[PDB]
Amino acid sequence: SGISLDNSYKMDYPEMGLCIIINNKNFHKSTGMTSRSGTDVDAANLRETFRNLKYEVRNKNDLTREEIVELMRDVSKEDHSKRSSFVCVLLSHGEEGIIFGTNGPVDLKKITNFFRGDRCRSLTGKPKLFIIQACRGTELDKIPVEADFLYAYSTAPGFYSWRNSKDGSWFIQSLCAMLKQYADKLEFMHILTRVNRKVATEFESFSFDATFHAKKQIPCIVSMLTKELYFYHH
Amino acid sequence: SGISLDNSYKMDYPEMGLCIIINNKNFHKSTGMTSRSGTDVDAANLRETFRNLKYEVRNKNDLTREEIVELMRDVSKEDHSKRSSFVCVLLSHGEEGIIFGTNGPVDLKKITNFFRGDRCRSLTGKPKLFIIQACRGTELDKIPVEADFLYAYSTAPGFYSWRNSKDGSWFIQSLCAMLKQYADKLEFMHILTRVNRKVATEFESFSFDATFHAKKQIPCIVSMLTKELYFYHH
Amino acid sequence: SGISLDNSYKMDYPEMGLCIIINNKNFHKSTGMTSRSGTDVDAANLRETFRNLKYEVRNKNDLTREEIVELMRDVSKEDHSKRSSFVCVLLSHGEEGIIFGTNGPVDLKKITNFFRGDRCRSLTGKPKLFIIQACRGTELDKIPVEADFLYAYSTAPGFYSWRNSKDGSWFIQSLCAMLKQYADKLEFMHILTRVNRKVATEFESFSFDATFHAKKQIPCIVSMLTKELYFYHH
Amino acid sequence: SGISLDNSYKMDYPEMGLCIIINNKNFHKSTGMTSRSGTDVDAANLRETFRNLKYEVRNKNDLTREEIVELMRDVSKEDHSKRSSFVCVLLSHGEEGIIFGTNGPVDLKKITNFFRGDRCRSLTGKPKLFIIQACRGTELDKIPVEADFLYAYSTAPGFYSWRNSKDGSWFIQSLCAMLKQYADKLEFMHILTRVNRKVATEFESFSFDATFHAKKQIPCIVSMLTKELYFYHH
Amino acid sequence: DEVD
Amino acid sequence: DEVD
Amino acid sequence: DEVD
Amino acid sequence: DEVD
Repeated sequence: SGISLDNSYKMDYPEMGLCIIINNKNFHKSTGMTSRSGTDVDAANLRETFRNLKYEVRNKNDLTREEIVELMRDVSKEDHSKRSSFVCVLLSHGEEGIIFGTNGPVDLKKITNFFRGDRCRSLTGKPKLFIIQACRGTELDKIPVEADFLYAYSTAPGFYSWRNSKDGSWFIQSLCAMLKQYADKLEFMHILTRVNRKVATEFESFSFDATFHAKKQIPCIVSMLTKELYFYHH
Repeated sequence: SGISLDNSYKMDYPEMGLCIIINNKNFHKSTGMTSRSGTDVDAANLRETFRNLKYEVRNKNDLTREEIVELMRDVSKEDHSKRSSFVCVLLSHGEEGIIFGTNGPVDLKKITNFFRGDRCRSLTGKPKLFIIQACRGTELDKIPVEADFLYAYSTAPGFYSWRNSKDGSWFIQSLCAMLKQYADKLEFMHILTRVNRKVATEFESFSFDATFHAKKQIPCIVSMLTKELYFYHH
Repeated sequence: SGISLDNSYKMDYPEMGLCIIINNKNFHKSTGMTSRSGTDVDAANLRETFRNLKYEVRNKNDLTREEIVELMRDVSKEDHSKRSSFVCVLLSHGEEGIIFGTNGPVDLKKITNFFRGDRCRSLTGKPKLFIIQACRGTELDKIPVEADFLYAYSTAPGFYSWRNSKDGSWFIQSLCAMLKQYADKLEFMHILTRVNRKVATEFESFSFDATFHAKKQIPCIVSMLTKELYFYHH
Repeated sequence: SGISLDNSYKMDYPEMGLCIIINNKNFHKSTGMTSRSGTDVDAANLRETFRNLKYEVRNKNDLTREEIVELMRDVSKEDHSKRSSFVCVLLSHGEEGIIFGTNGPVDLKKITNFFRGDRCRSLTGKPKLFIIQACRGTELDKIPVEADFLYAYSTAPGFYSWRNSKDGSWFIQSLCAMLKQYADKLEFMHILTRVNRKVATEFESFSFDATFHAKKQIPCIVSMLTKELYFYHH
Repeated sequence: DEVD
Repeated sequence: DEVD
Repeated sequence: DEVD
Repeated sequence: DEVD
């Protein structure tokens, strides 16, 4: 054959892969965590968006910390040989490096470690995308086993992340809109960059509380990918 | 005029901007930190690379924690009106969120905060790139004020970063090689993705100590950029 | 005079000192933090307890993060020359190293730094006690400027702290009971040790949620004191 | 019998218990950690001190992170039924919550968890003392499973800890001197309070480097004990 | 608008 | 019983 | 090879 | 004097 380049991930496997959406809206009273109004809008938006990208979407609602770990463990033990990639979307409360189950926190590392290059062989060398809509603090504005991971954080390290009770979270709203408009044209990093601009320029908080009023947000793309990622092929 | 798009940063200002390289090789004996053999190779490699990109390079060697803060403060107080961007390269020992001065640590946030959109107006809306060659742990393998920042980490969160005493650090070697080869062709994120692949596939540690032997590394691109970044223009 | 020993703090100054009680029960809706039912019982219990110890008690309710810092700053700028010690009680939500204002978190270090030996001279060499009823995580079960500080934590590092909506928090209930019974007999560390035993043996959570049910708690005494502390004298 | 009180730990078991001393002086070159000159003085001082307290001392030198965990695991699996308490002394480099093996770090929680009330039944209800001479940062100056633990930290949270190459560490020197002089007279917390005063008043660093010169230190007693602890009995 |  |  |  |  002619000259071959390996600058982009092979996305023409029989299946694009799984898109696991963990939508946590209602939390156990004992946790003292509020209901995440609008997250259902996000979950539905994501389901539709990734459905159009040909991902096998599995929407899960209100999972405990135990259920989250078990689900991720089970998913990581599946045969992903015929799958091009893996996507996991986490919609919940959170802190830096943490995502909340309905009854308590789960270390993000715990979840992501299941898919490490040496722990999930059928996904080795394939893009593993983790999209996280959760706060990361309280501020207001052979190959490496960690390789091939992409973390699309809704907000910068140490900052709160905003969610509108009616329209859904700023990040997810923007992500879905950009994926819908550019998934068949742009490389993923460029799509996430558009998401960054959309969130940073089109949103500002409105609150009766001066402390939380007129605040801005900037998402945070964390890439350990080794190749360009296009959702389309050939 | 015809249809205009604002998908990429305006890089045709009179000057590309400053490229501050903090090269810390020798540390005060009291810190107990080893000399970073090979870092001079990195500093020279970076100076040449960014020189070809038309950046105003300023190489600083062995700066104390006080000198680092003062330098960054002073640089952030300069008039960057005619500059397209800002680049700061940190070569030193480090921990997660920390970079070492010759006599002690400096919070990376401290350094980066000087360039926040509201603290350095002449750089507001312009790309602020921080390239960090330092360990991030001990594991082995209106616009938002935080917007327009790009953190090109040499290694993933919580991991050691590798440096060869003769050839320089794996990350810097790869970064410079990719910038030299693709700065006039590819968007920055795509260049950093090539850097990720180069580091992940072409390097493996060799150590007489089994604990540090045959280890791999994957860099970590952290983007809060709102537009595509091309070093070339028009 | 005869042989003199300096094993215990001089507690016979004209005044025992201030006892600042920050009682945060209701938080701004935007924080998403629950109302701390029962904390008023704690605040009243503490006021009475320290009143009997002859402390100048100042009860503050629902202070924002800004108000907390300002209060502590102002208090630290007072003339404590005629005061034997200083006590600050914090009743609120919290995380490891953090205490919540009604509108957001406050670094505990921020608060305590105001009273450092070099920042509050009228308190240098005198015992500075910080009693903290707040969670420290989500787990379930010349002289040094940092010298002369005592941190009476309600729970161990990384753990939740329990509060009963009717009787008040386990720690404060126990602390007040032990101070009432032993303040005129035992040295402070021994009193706090009794508090540890009382909390560890007399309390167990009852919850309809299995995750938070039948849990235990152990307080955490952190001492940087240089002398024994007796509330009584001569 | 007459009135009985349970305010102090039963220390009249056939054996006082084990005193495990992990003395790490030389570290693997790859770690980049300096040799801890003077630590042998500490190890010998501790061995003698605890020998006089009738503890079964086991001195271990230069243990890797793997060896430390294995040792602690094995020790925690021993039958401590006839032992009154347990003492573990860690002499090494460290960071907040971390102690270094000769080839890498070990989470202190990892080590201490082996002795939790539910994991080491023969030690349940007995005092478990962990004495730690290591830095905790870089600043310069049924019963709960976590119950019955005492952490005698050489320095406050976030601070460096000082060690003299000739006389040994400030903390260990002081601890041994106070144990020798007061172990047959005072309760343990009072002994540690004397240690705090000795370290805080009798030591000051002397360094050719202004950054590390004339610095002070204050140890940090962290108690989760539920009873008073006297090394002597009947 | 609410925070997560 | 509630946590803080 | 050395770590930073 | 040295730090640990």
